[PDB]
Amino acid sequence: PKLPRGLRFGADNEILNDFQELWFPDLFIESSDTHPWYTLKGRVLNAHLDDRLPNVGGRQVRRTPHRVTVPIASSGLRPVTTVQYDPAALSFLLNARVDWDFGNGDSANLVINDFLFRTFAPKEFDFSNSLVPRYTQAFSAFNAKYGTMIGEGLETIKYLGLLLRRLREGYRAVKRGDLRALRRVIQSYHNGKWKPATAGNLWLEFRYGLMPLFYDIRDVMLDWQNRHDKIQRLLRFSVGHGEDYVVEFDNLYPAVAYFKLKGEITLERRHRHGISYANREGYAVFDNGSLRPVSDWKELATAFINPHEVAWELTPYSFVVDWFLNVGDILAQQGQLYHNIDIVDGFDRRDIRLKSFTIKGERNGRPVNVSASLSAVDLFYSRLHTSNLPFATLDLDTTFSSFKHVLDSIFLLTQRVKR
Amino acid sequence: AKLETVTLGNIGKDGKQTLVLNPRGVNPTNGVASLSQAGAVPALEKRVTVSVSQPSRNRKNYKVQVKIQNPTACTANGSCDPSVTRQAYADVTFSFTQYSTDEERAFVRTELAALLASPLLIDAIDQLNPAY
Amino acid sequence: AKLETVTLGNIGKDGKQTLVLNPRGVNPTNGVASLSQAGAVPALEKRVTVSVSQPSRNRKNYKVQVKIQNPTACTANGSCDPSVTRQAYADVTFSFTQYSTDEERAFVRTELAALLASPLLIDAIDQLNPAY
Amino acid sequence: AKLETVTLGNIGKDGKQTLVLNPRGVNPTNGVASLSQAGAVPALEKRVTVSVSQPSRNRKNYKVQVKIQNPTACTANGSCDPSVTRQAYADVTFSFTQYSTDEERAFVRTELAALLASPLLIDAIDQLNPAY
Amino acid sequence: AKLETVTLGNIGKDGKQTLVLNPRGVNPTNGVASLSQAGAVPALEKRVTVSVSQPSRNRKNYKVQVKIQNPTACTANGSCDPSVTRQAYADVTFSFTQYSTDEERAFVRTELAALLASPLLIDAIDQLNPAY
Repeated sequence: PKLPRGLRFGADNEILNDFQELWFPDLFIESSDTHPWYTLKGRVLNAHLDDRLPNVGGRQVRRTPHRVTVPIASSGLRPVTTVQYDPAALSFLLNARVDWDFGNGDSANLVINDFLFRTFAPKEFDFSNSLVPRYTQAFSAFNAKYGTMIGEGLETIKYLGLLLRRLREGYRAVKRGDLRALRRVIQSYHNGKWKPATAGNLWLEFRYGLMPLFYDIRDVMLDWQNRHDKIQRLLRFSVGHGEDYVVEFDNLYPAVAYFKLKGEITLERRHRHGISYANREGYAVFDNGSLRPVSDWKELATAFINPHEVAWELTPYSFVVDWFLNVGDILAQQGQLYHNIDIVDGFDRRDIRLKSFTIKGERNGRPVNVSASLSAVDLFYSRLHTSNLPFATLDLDTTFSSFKHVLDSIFLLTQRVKR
Repeated sequence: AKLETVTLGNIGKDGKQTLVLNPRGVNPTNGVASLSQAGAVPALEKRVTVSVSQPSRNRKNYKVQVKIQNPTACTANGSCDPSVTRQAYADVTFSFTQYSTDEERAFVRTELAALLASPLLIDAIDQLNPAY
Repeated sequence: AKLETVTLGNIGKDGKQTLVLNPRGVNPTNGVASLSQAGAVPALEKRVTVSVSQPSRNRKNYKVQVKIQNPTACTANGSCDPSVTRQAYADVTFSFTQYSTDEERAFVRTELAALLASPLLIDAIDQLNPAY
Repeated sequence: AKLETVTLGNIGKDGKQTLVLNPRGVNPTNGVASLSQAGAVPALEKRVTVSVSQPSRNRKNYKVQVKIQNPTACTANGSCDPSVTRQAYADVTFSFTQYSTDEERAFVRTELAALLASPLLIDAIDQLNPAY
Repeated sequence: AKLETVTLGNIGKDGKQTLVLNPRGVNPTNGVASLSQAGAVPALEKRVTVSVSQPSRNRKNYKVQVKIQNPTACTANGSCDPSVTRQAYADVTFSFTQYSTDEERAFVRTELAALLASPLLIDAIDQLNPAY
């Protein structure tokens, strides 16, 4: 019982999703009843009769339980809910209120609600002939349409590393005592010269020299978090198209020894194929939170830029070293998402939704006004997980290769801030 | 006991009305079970909610809350889909003391029902009439 | 496994005492199961609580908490109903590491019991005596 | 009674495991006794701690605290000496009222043990499972 | 034709070496196909790149560029993961005129291969030797 149906152990007691079961589930046979008993409110045969009788039917439907778990990739999208559904000739609950007036004494009104029946619906189809070609066409325009945002963020992240190479000189200046180099960097920041000349402490001069520098980095990390999530949504490429279609059905006998009912229902046969793009080796080691969360990143960034601190009498030198150490740790965590990223998971989900249809009333050939409304309960949901493409055309490695070494140089820089 | 299909006979002014309620699961947050008729649209479907409680530093008393929600479907709105019109709210609560005994509670349960069958409340409920 | 009636033999200084515990359900909020003797007044009835835990961003360790609550009934208070007098609190916790193995845990389980049967604790527990 | 060598049979999932505990003395500051297996490295050696308490102006209740500490030795660390890896924490407490009687306490002692042998807790403890 | 798995026999000085190349897709920007061995780490995996070209206002000639990238894995770096050490670069290009015929091109293709099997280049390639 320690292992749920969607979780798998590991070598280090890591809880990962079982890919053997998550890809292809197990087909479960359904024996229960959904709505076997329906009620009648009305009159028939000029006599008050309210009875309950079962209609035709039968229960054979293969279903699988849904699974919502934590993602298998850091800063990734939720895993696909792979559910297999076998069509059994889906029934729609018939709610039809008909009022007929004919003859001189034959007058009755009854409403048949929740009447299920069986039709002829295509169980399988294929739209890859029109989807796969249109799928590779958006890749050419992706470099022009979204290429501007990609190149813009690459320039904003490189300037952040440059500021990090400059502020290390001011910190170490107090260590060995080279205060001459400190005054050269401070003068290159302010427009004029208003720096304090009164002889203070040795470490207090570092605060005044970095006053505009603290506000600069704060604005960099602020909007970077928003753009970081915007580019993750572009990796999930999903395109599709809907087409019109009509389904004919017959052999309906809901009014026994009174009349028959027919009609037409219009469906929309839709198809869409999604793809996943993430780390090939990323899904090998994960636990139920081991990493630094991002919900507090917006709050913890301003915790050091504000002039008000609670660490003054708490050994600030220890807090400063820990602060930079936590920055490089988070940067290394995000740095593991650009090394080699390739197509890892793929899925094809086909479905047919419901649109507005019309119903024609008739009584043994005579026209009659009938007003009804119906709704859909079950629909086609089969997400077939596979790894393959008819014509694969993608290259994102060199495009993001320039971002990998940037964070690498930063992570190696923080290692020189040890005790 | 376990949430189950709850069949109910002898319903409505007729008493020929019947109703079934499927278990809807339990919201763990508020810790409240849910039951419903199986209809087409859940928004339209009748709802039944029950809950227990346990005394805390805030209250030393047990609370048992039962709420019933029975909307009114408008079949033809001039639109293709029915719509909620009126929403009937039926709410019942219970308070007890940590020393409350069994029969006392049991005594409460029946008598409330008997009142609901009493000729007094029917005019109060059905015809909206005070005690005269 | 499933919450069930839990019979217990060999209880009390005699060891002829026996106790049964019915499943009380589980509070989903704190995620804690509850067990109880079937008495008259739940306030009087013995309670047994067990819980598991899973590591979060707050803690990387598993917690297993077990609490026992055994009040003392005052039969005649001079009033028609008994009343809680003294409330015995028995609390047990467990901590483990994500890499904790099975037998280690199993090893912990038995030995704690053995201590409870050890002649050491009985004077400590029953007669409230330190280690001398 | 006196701190002594405490032998324990029927330990671990097997129940063939045995353990002895030597008296470690008593820390007078906190007023807490200590017991241990005799191993090689005390840091590695299993520890058992018991304590009593007496009511003060701060608390009118007796506390009996029992903690168990069972580390996990890493024999080969790549270094010549073993090292602590995981530290199993087993903690048990007791509360009582100045009027608490003997059998009540005795009643508590056994039942806790019985639970530890109950099939309920073993899955809870060994396999880390909630009450289902 | 279509990018496919490309098996290669008779490889290396032995000629018993074999290699397969999976289609890696095509970078549309530069308009260049990619092929690779299926290894563990793509950075380690052998790469094969081919490209065509078409004459523009900048150049009236066709270019066919083929590059091969075969890194050298360091299995034990003293670290848990292998690392790229040396990167072998094999580059081949082709130029043709809009009036270039088929057999001329075909003539080029074979002869280049024959040279690669010629005893001349092997010393030039393998032993890094000039023409003497």
